Amino acid sequence: TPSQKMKKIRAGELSPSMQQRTDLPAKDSSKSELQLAREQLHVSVVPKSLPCREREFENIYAFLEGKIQDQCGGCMYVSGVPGTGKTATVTGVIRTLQRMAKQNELPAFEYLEINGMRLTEPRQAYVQIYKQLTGKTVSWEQAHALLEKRFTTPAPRRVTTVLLVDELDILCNRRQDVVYNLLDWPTKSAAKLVVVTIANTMDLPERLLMGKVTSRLGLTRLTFQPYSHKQLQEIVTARLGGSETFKGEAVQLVARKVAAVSGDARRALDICRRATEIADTAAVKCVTMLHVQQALAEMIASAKVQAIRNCSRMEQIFLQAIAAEVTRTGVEETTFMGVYQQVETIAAFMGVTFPPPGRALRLCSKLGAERLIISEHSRNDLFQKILLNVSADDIHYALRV
Amino acid sequence: MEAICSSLEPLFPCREAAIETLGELIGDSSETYPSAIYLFGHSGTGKTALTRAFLKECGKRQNVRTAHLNAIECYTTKIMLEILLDSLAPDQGDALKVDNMLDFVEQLRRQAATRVEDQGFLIAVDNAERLRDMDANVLPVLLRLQELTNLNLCVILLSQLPFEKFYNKTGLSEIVCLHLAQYNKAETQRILGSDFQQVRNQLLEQKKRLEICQEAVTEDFYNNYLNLFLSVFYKACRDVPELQLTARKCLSTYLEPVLDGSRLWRHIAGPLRSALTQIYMRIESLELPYYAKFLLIAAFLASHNAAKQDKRLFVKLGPKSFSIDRLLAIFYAILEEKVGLTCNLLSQISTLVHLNLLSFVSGEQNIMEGSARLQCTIGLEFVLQIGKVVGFNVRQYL
Amino acid sequence: PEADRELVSIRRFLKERLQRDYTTLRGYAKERSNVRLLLQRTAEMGESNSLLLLGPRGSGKTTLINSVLADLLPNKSFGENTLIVHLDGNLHTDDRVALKSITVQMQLENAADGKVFGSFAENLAFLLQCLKAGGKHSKSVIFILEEFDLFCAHHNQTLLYNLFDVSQSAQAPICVLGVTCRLDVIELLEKRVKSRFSHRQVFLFPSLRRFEDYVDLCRDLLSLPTGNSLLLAAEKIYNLQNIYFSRNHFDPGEYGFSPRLRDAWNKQICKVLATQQARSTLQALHDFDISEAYLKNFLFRLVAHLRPQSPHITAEKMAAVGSQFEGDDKIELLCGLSVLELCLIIAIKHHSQIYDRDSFNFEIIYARFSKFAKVSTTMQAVERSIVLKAFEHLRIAELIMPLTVQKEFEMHKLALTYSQIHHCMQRYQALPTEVAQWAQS
Amino acid sequence: RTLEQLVDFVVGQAEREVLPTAALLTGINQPDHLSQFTALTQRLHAQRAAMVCVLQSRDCATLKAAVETLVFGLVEDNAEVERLRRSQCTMKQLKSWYTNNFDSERRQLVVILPDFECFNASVLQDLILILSAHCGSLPFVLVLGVATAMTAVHGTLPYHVSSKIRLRVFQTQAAPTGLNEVLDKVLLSPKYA
Amino acid sequence: PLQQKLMLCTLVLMLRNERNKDISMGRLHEVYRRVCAKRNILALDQAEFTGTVDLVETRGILRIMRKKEPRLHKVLLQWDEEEVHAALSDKQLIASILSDTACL
Ligand SMILES: Nc1ncnc2c1ncn2[C@@H]1O[C@H](COP(=O)(O)OP(=O)(O)OP(=O)(O)O)[C@@H](O)[C@H]1O
Ligand SMILES: Nc1ncnc2c1ncn2[C@@H]1O[C@H](COP(=O)(O)OP(=O)(O)OP(=O)(O)O)[C@@H](O)[C@H]1O
Ligand SMILES: Nc1ncnc2c1ncn2[C@@H]1O[C@H](COP(=O)(O)OP(=O)(O)OP(=O)(O)O)[C@@H](O)[C@H]1O
Ligand SMILES: [Mg+2]
Ligand SMILES: [Mg+2]
Ligand SMILES: [Mg+2]
Repeated sequence: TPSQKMKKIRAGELSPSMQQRTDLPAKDSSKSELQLAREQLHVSVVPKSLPCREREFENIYAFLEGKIQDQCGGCMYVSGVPGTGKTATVTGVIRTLQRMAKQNELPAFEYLEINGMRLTEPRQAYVQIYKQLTGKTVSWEQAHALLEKRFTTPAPRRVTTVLLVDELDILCNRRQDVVYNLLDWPTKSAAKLVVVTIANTMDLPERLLMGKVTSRLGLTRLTFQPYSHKQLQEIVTARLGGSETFKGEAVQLVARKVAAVSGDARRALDICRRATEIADTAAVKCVTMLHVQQALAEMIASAKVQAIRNCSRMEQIFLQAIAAEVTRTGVEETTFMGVYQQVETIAAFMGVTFPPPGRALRLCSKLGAERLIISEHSRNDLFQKILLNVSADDIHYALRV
Repeated sequence: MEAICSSLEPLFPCREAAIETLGELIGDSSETYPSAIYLFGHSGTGKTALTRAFLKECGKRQNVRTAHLNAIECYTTKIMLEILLDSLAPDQGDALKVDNMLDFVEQLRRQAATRVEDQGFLIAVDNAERLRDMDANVLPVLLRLQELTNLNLCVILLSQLPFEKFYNKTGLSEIVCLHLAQYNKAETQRILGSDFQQVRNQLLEQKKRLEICQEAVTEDFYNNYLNLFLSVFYKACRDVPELQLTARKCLSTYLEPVLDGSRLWRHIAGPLRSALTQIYMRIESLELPYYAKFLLIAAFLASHNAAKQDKRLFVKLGPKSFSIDRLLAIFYAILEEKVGLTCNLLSQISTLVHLNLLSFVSGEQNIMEGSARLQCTIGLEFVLQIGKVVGFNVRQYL
Repeated sequence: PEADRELVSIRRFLKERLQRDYTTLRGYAKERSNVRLLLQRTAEMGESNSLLLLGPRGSGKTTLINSVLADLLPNKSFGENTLIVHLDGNLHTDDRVALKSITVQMQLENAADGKVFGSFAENLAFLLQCLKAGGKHSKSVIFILEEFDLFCAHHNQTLLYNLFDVSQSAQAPICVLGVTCRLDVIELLEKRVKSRFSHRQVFLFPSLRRFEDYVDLCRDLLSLPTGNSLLLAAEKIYNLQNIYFSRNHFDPGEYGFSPRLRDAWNKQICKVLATQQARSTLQALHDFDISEAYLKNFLFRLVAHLRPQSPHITAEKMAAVGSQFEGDDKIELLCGLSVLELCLIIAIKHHSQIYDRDSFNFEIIYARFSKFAKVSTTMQAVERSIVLKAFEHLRIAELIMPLTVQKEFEMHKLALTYSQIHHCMQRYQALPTEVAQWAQS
Repeated sequence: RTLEQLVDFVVGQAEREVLPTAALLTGINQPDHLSQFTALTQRLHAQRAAMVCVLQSRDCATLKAAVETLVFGLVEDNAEVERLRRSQCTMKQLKSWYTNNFDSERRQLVVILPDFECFNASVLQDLILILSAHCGSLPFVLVLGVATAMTAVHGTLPYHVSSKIRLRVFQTQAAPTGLNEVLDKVLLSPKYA
Repeated sequence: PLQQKLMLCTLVLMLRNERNKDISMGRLHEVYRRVCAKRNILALDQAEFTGTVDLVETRGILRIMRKKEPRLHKVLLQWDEEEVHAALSDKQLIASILSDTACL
């Protein structure tokens, strides 16, 4: 019966299996070189040694090796914009430390890991930490009690435990008891707990954490700066290996046009994959520069001029008249009645007749659906406020040119 | 199709084009329905009764499953889905459980069967203007319920408004708008004359008066009476129920020179203009205590007489707000007997508030602290009637 | 009779092609090939992708996904190595409801015939544990997120973060395909969700902005196709029903038209669409809305009038349905009012023209109306209560809106323009000349 | 006398779409007429012509609470003549509960509103529209407790709500008249020392 | 990055030349587009510009007051202008952008 199966699931005795394919997967020898480049340029394929993150690797490795060898416990906070190699470098450090512990060069340790965005409440961190120790799924009150009995009571031989906490800003709330508990347990001498906390903003400990939590969080911090155009090219030409599938100027264009916007590594490794997919359907074996140009135009999209050009005739007269009412009144927020007056003026100039204000309200709702304009519910006709979401110069670029 | 239209045209005169359009769209059950119909009109144009008769006739003659709602009883969406799935999946009993829109669509998808039986579903949602004041995924889902359930169904909406009051920030699907125009004078005369046989059979049951009744109560007599009735009553209302309800009583008053023995238009044109003054009242002297009367006229003088003027009047557009201290000051100014403040006077203030003769425009959480503001909610004629029954003139203090 | 039944079959065929037929599309050669190649590379090679179908409402976004899935699903290499999870932002209003639907549709070990056990956190942990334990040997999951902008409104975007995070991890090969109508849905995402999203965005702006493409579409939507094309489409629909919309589809195999009937109907349709009146009506519709849903609404209203007494489509019928489409409806509500409400609306228009759209009241409009009614000699005997009930009839029909106080003293706004009232004065039947003279001044 | 007229009104509706309703022009003093309504329920339960729910103004702050107390009052009333949780008190359960018992027999469903002026206006209008929507299926009679005058009824009921209303006015005696009757027949009676 | 440099320079220019410091995202994007079109660099649309300002918010230079629509989000500079001049370290570009009042 499924209820016994769920009681086995909460006990952790039955593996959460997933369905298997009926057909065997494709072999590596059948793949083309463009296909090998497209599967090496994936963002899920992490390298064993990350390029251009050697100094941060040395910093986190020296920190965690020192806290393991001294058997003391403490805390760390690494930060940076997304895509900058934080979680990959931290898990690479911990994989290197576990390889050292399996070769008896380091004392053995436990590695628990949670994520702030994989939880439905911040209180479920107690459930997910305790699940990775025993396997049992319990309530968060009993899990909190068992974790406090584990960490606050001295019991030789306690093994060192390393708790990585991704997305620390989600574990914060108003009361801040979960983050206080996770950063307060290293302060006790009975707990050999080393906490690494990953978040995005650099000033998270002073912005939204309290004073005692910022005191416990320490000052041993690391920042992951965004990738420059040299580093973000080195990453992609490391992923390609020794292959000659990509031109040298194409990767330089990808790095120069991604590093100027965000410094994300996922953005570059997705634009190069899209360029490979463009070069595949063009029946060529190399990814030249115009394939990268088409991929850069597709991924970094700007499709509001295409929407205004493909609007209907009455929609374009309405879009001209909202900008005319903005120019006339000066303010950016216009009521529907002045817009309809300018609509009838522009339609009288253009030689067309316009629909009545009901179908004009339908046009306003249709443009507000595309978010070309911002408009209210149509229950307040003739007095609803109409913001112009597109700029007024894009309308004149689309309807003249 | 033609059986439904041939059945509905007797009961609904002057609506042949609307019945014909609804028979074009959702008449036959074998042909596919449009995703939604929105018929609208004024009050009394017959959109609840026509869709009820259409849904009953379709469920009688064909394989359709109908569901007529009212959006006022559906204060949350679970009520609407429970009525909808009770009607569209009948004989489910007390085992029916609907949680949300997803479970409603998932249980409606199971109702699909083979195409040999030609089944359909029809949903009429009366008073559809309430759907925009609820959970904001009800009206977008109901306009595409045929696409979601992959089933031959139509969602009819009934309101007094155009569909241009219904567009929201997210956009809506296509709808087939239909108009029920209100009748002119000739169509309303035909509707009022369609029950001439029911009128004659009611009057023949209610003995010289019966033999003078049946010799002339005929078609042209009732048509001329309805002509004289609509000559004075069509100016104020075109509502067919109010005109029927007033025409019955005015016929009961009009028959008397014919029963007892032009030449009738004046004798009814008296009572016709007496009964015109009580249109929209559907009917088939406020005594108060003495200090309640003084407190009520003091509240009227406080709400009317421009509180800067109270220095000149008492020391010896909208109704203005006043505090309880100003009301008691005007009470002690106009009383001229100086009764002491007790429990019963301020209790009379509170029970005049509870009788809706006064009201609380502001405050109402701090009635005792002096920051509460009241306003009087009566007219001058009632105040003058109170001043007549008291002996205190108000127009000197006005 | 036999000639009466062939028109019944033609009307049923055209109605079923207009409302149903969720699979076949017209146009979109590059975008459909993009989506088809993306889902094929997800299902075959085990790649994890993400996509964002974008476009206006009414363009064929759902029809494109139905076409791509109906072309891929009878392959039995797609259909046996891939399970598909459909989610809707209107139906799955929370991450709890969406997650229980994901747990049911993937047939997980705690599903047990549509009744998921455990809390929301247990369902999330079991789903992430199931997807993390898989790999290239596992079945591909294809998530389809319709109304994708409403999934961004959920708390903390946990479902969007977890569906995009599996696409960037060494886990089960999933594909996240969002479909939404907003063109700037990517600024609704949080920066982590925006970082994990692969920014490929397919736009579906409709390719019938030119009027001749609109006329060609209206011709192809009314013509009767050849029997060989009907046989090919019926074979495709039978292969789709052999393996969701497939239960009640078009199924064009039940309809069979003789070649004389097809040639006569297509000749009459081309002859009508060559005229100037039908092209003027379609020009009015194309000037309003170039979407295919608007044209299909027009053609459904036109096909439904094919009674056996009038078997042909003609340009005057198209002109009648276009005149039905083009009219104002608040003018039709204004002509249904009695003369008392019309005099009240004339007094409201007079007050609004004098005081430059200032707010009015029942007392102000009753004063301005009583100044007319004493000298009108048709409105002398009206009580105050009847005019108040007429004011309430104007208020509940939303020709008067409040500024959102007693019922006779609330301030209001006129919801009409002056042109609508001026056209109502011309279209009104049996309006007395006293009111028509008071309306001009 | 007014009791007999109200019972004849309810029975004459039982002998027989707008709901029939009965405005009772009672006095200023609201605590005095709860005994009048209790006697009306006792006379309606004596003939078994109807079953009565009394909707106080304190129970009807919203439309949800008004419909819930209405269905709960009618269900518990018929339960007490010969229990559902209040969140399960819907109009569909009232229809099924009426179809189970009294469709085989026609028992009216009298709804007293003793303090008509204290009710919320919008909740009252929606309640009257709901009770008017269920006519034919469920027989509803709506006796009222209007205290001031009929102008309050004609003012708080708009154009659309009053069109579904078939009211008939009754008049209770004035409070000084009842005082003079008590003062002449009790406090001046010779039998009391 | 270059686009965050151009965003910060237009925010400093808009705060220097205007005494109303209630800057919306669309009003900032309109000045950013003209500054980019003056230097003949292709400007981002509103959808990438919102993510760019969101990435500058993480450094602590800004604080974005959230509203109902992403066009109406209010940017609030939380550094003084000399810290921005020292942090951008591209004074040849900063002095070129601050002297161009005409694109506002
Ligand atoms: N220096 C690098 N060399 C090679 N690949 C990299 C490098 N940095 C990042 N990547 C790739 O980019 C992806 C970045 O994901 P990662 O877990 O590093 O995000 P993050 O930096 O932790 O930020 P966030 O989790 O906030 O998005 C990884 O899948 C990794 O394969
Ligand atoms: N054309 C007609 N012929 C005969 N009777 C009619 C006609 N139109 C309406 N009626 C009668 O009028 C009565 C009330 O009409 P109905 O309640 O359908 O109007 P409604 O549009 O529902 O009003 P509301 O908008 O207030 O809900 C019905 O009993 C119906 O029989
Ligand atoms: N390219 C096309 N090919 C075939 N049919 C189309 C096309 N574009 C629009 N349609 C028709 O227009 C209507 C639009 O429906 P569809 O579901 O495809 O659009 P949608 O964008 O998903 O709508 P929504 O966003 O409101 O769900 C359908 O009836 C469809 O048949
Ligand atoms: Mg991470
Ligand atoms: Mg109705
Ligand atoms: Mg769709």
